[PDB]
Amino acid sequence: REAICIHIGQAGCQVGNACWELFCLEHGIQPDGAMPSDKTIGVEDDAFNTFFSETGAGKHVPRAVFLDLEPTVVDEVRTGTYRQLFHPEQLISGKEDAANNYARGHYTIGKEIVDLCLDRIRKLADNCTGLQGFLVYHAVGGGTGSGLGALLLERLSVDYGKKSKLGYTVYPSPQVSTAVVEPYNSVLSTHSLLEHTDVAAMLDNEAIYDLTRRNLDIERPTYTNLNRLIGQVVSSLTASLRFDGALNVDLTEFQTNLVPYPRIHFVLTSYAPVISAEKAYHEQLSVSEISNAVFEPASMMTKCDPRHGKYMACCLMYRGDVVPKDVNAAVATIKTKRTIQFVDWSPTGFKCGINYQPPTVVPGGDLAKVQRAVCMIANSTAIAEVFARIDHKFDLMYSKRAFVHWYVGEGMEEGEFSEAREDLAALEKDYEEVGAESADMD
Amino acid sequence: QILVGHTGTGGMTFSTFKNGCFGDPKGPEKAGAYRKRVIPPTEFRNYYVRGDLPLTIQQGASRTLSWRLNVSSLDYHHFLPIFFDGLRELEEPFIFVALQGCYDLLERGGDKILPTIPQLIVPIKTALNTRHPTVIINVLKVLQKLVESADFVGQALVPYYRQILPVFNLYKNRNKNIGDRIDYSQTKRQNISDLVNETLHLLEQYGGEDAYINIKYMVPTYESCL
Amino acid sequence: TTREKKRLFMMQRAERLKDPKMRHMG
Amino acid sequence: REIVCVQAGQCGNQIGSKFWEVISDEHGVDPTGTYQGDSDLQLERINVYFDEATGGRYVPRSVLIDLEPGTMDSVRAGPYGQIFRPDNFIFGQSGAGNNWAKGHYTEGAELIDSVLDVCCKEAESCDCLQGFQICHSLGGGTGSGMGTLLISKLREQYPDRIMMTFSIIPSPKVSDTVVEPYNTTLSVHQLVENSDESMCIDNEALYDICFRTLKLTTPTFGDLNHLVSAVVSGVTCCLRFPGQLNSDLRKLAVNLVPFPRLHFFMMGFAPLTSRGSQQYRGLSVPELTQQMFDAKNMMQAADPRHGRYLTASALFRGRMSTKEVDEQMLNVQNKNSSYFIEWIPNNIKSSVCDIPPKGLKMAVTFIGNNTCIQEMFRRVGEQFTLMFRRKAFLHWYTGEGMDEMEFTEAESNMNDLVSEYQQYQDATIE
Amino acid sequence: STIYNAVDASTLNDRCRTDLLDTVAQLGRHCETLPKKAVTTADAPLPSCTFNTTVSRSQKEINTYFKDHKPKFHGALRTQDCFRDTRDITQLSSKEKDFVHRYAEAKMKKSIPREESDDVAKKVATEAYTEAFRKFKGRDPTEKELLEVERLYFAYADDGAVGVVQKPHFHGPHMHVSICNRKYVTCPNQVYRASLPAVRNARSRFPGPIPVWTSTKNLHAVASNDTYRPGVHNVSKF
Ligand SMILES: Nc1nc2c(ncn2[C@@H]2O[C@H](COP(=O)(O)OP(=O)(O)OP(=O)(O)O)[C@@H](O)[C@H]2O)c(=O)[nH]1
Ligand SMILES: Nc1nc2c(ncn2[C@@H]2O[C@H](COP(=O)(O)OP(=O)(O)O)[C@@H](O)[C@H]2O)c(=O)[nH]1
Ligand SMILES: [Mg+2]
Repeated sequence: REAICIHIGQAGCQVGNACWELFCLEHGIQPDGAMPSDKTIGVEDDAFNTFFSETGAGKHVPRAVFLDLEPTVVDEVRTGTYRQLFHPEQLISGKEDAANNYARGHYTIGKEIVDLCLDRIRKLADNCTGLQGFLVYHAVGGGTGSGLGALLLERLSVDYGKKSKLGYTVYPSPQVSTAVVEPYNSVLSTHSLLEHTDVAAMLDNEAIYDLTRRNLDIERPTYTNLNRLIGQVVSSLTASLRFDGALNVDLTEFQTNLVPYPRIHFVLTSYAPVISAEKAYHEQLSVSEISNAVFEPASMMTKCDPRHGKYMACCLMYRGDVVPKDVNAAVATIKTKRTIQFVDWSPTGFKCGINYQPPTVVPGGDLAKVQRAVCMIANSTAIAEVFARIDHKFDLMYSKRAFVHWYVGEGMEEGEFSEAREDLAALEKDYEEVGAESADMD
Repeated sequence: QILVGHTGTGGMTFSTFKNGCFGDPKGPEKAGAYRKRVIPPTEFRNYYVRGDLPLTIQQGASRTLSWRLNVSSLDYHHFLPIFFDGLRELEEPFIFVALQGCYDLLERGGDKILPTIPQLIVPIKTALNTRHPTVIINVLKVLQKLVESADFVGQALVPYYRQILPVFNLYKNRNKNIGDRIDYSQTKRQNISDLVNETLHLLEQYGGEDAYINIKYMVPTYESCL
Repeated sequence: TTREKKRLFMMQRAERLKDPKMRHMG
Repeated sequence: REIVCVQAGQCGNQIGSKFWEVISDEHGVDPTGTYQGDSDLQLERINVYFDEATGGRYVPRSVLIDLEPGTMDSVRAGPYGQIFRPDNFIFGQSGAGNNWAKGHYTEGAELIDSVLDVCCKEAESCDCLQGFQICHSLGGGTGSGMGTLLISKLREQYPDRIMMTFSIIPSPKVSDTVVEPYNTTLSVHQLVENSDESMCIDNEALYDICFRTLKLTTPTFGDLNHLVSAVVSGVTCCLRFPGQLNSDLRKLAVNLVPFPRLHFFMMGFAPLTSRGSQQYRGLSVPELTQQMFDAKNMMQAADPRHGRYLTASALFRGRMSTKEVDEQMLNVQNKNSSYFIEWIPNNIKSSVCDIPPKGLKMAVTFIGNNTCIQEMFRRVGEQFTLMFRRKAFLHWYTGEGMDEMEFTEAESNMNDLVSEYQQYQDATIE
Repeated sequence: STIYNAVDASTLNDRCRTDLLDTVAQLGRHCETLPKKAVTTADAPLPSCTFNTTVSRSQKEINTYFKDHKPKFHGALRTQDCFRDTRDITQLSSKEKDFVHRYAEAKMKKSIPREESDDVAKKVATEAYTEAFRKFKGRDPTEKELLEVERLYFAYADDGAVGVVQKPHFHGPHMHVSICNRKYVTCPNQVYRASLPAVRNARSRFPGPIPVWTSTKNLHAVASNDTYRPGVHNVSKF
């Protein structure tokens, strides 16, 4: 009934600020940790337990750790408005960054900080009675996010064992870029994410920028908008554990329905009613229209086109005032479409969930207030195109050993580049082979 | 087990197929009181191997003991308890020396047996608790010899019946029922129950006026000898 | 009490969804 | 003659809640448990579904089981939830995960002993025990695994009683879960060996009943569960009220099952009509019989017109003449003679009970044994064969511990059941 | 619990136990004899990443009988005919063949001789028609008037006479109404063999106003009105 969030590096901490702002405002916890009596009527009770624990005096504190190597984003949390909400031990900071080197984070610096992190996670896990997974937020483009995220997932996988680990990962966008060494870090990251994650959700900053320009009416967006959209998606997926509904979905049934083979666990994510308040009065938002929206590639939060592949499984989460007959009519209409294709070995392609709590509205937000929403996570062979674009940039740089001396100086064998590139090549070939219809007798 | 097809009772229900307790049907575990138990190590072994006992084994034609000095002059306080401690040995030569020394000391001890009675209760008690038939037979025979050793010895053992008599009740009524057939176990005196009965009778006869009440208190199925 | 709040929420939901137009596009 | 009911999983618990509302209404039991009825005819058979606790109150002989407590908190929050005995709710701490092997082998064996202890305590309290009644879905996880586990244990412990099940199975058109074919195939394999009589319901058939016949504007799962509660409470009516021609569950089984494997039946209930239309047509025995055999009023997607009836049973409730019942059932047998198996001279049993369900002067419930049920199993087996040939999701089941041979055995047993129905479905002129 | 354990632990006598077990065995054998569907098997050339695993996933894992009785009744009514046996329903009728010949003659603008057949039914019908024509009119019928044999349906009476069925009945079940209503599967007015017509599934459409039907290729896929109509081709015998 509980979930623990681990935030690593800059993107993960900044997305964490938006997530905890939303979870506080949705449950009704004030920034000082209290719950006034008049802010609770309207929603049921004990619902906070998934994300908060209360002290004997009734103060609430959240189940999260914030991890960074430079002392800057956490000092902003320490000096901001929510200083008193978090326990000070949860905000852990080192002295210096991994300088865009995966090797520096993994071998030299993260090895010093990792044992404090594991002790804090242990202190959280001891104060639980039905933990059912870890949610991890990080970027693979930077040094500490890649290196410490991989090292921590390996250690977590040894210590806790069967507990589930779900990752939200930001990969380097195909043409917008922020640093030169992004391909090397993303390639070295993918081996750990392949071995040590149960479901991996894909994000691209270029997709959320396109979504905020086309659907919302923002001419000059910034990272807070993207982080608020990600927070809405995670709140939608975890709502099934926290509020009453017609058809609930526990995270293990999600994992059981979405993953056909143990390595084929990379999924695309999309969200339907991303719309501005001025647009909201020109359009109705019925179940079938938002269900039609989640399948258009303009709705995706990853830069991939699902029309170049075949779907294996879809999981549709509906929240708010919806009735099952409308969900069934929508799914039957989607199944009828000719531009949507499923592999012939997956006849029953859909899983449905229905929850009564509508999405919360944040005072400074840009989304409109709406009575219903749908969120989709789907497994498709189209994801192979994202890796192919990362591999072309890696091949271009690696043909001349453009920067390898930095990685080799910090402790890495030159062989690991070739090993990682061959492992990602095998993952691409697996997604090509799994999507081939049927088999021949010869 | 894998459920195989074409074997279930589906659609076949018949009245002829018919097929408040705080404990399991098997009952409580058998916490046996007649089971043998480990014999604690004794100090007789140490005193024999060190060489503090003033005696030797003379081989000759048969095993006997010879004493380097007359036994009327030894300190019975130091020596009489440690020989009683050796009564629970099993393997040779300790058992032979222990029994022979006990018999020799009790035979010609004199009037000095009486002060040492309170100090012999612990070895007697700890030898009988072992639930081993051989040591029980030896202890019973030594007790019979001890009661008749000198004067006033029997009267001193009356307050100590609470430490000796508990084992007596175990083998009081475990004699054999062979009917017409004769018994060959009498020749070597290997019957525990006969020894128990005759020792109880000896304890009553030499005990005085308050012996019967104490023995009846500790052995419920007893009858007065006199 | 939890039961009272759950019953109240369910009753208000039933009151809202009684109108088909509001169920569709409220 | 006492019945014990078992409700498993969310669907089972919800249908059970609606059933106990209908039964409490018919016997005039207040939600506090106090008797407030208005005729002695209600008291003389109250023992059949309720046990009497001291000082007037009655408590219902039912066991509530589920792997996650969400539904139990929902049923305790329901309008009649207070009547249930607190000690009768058994629940675990983690869900079935929609996995048959999880529901049957790992978390099942941990709780099953406490459920068997409660069921034995309830059974040995009855002065004379009638069959058990079980409601569960076959497509779910805890419903399928723990329901079939409990059915096997109760059939071992009470082999001389009746075992009756009502079961909902996934539509090929309106499904909520991807791994439905495996759970359905393993559950049907368990039921065909374990069950004495099994009724099957498609949610699609109940939606077609609601939309075409009842013209409901915004149907909900409560309406679906009311149709199911209506038929289940109707089958037992002759056990607990007087009538001109009494009937019993064992008498139904003896007349309906020609051979022990052919024990899967279709259900229907006749007086269904929308509030706007009801003013235009009065109820009558010809009208109930005509709706009763109309496939629009049957609760499965398979259509009787593609098979033939081996046997059928009709239970009538109400004050009516026996001549009209006999002559109507003869007329239906004569008019549709091609749909009745010819080597049985008369296929229909009738029964008449004096006391109708509340709010209707008369009603009839229909139970039918028809070979068209083979089409449902064939469709599930087809979807299984598409998924099994490619090892689509087997690692979950194998990780729990299942042998693939279990899957091949279950497939073979269902295929033989389909073959047995298929030989009797078609005519043979020779 | 298996059937053998229950039988051995029951209170029945030995003979009843043997009879019950033999009945179960015979039913099992007859089930084995039946036509069936082959049990599915996994494919051979299946790709990789199906036998592979992952570290987290590896950590999660724990590692004869039915005799035939056909009683016959003396003087039972005749329910078969030679003319009925010769005809079939899937092929063109004689009137359709006559129209095809007339259509060809009109198209080619000249008379075309008809093919000659050695069927005994045609010869019998022509003899009966010639006799009737000679009784009605003194002349014998010409070749043109003998074309009427193709347009009519012929049958035998109970005494062996040859006649014509004026108003044929449906070859499926139908109604004859009198002082009482009755259904006849077969009646002497029928021309073709008795058969049970196929019917469309009642639950073909979606439970709603949306236009979704079941597919014609398999039992689970769906279809709509895009470029074809799926509702008209859902008819099947079983
Ligand atoms: N969506 C989103 N992306 C971000 C955010 N912050 C950084 N990124 C992206 O993530 C990549 C940079 O990764 P960082 O998180 O800065 O790397 P790091 O974890 O700080 O690693 P070090 O630089 O060694 O400390 C770039 O592609 C940025 O565009 C954020 O708040 N939201
Ligand atoms: N008729 C009916 N069907 C239900 C109900 N609840 C769930 N279902 C259906 O049952 C299937 C889900 O099975 P479920 O009961 O969740 O399995 P469980 O998790 O083992 O209890 C889906 O097809 C649901 O639509 C209910 O109250 N009534
Ligand atoms: Mg940084």
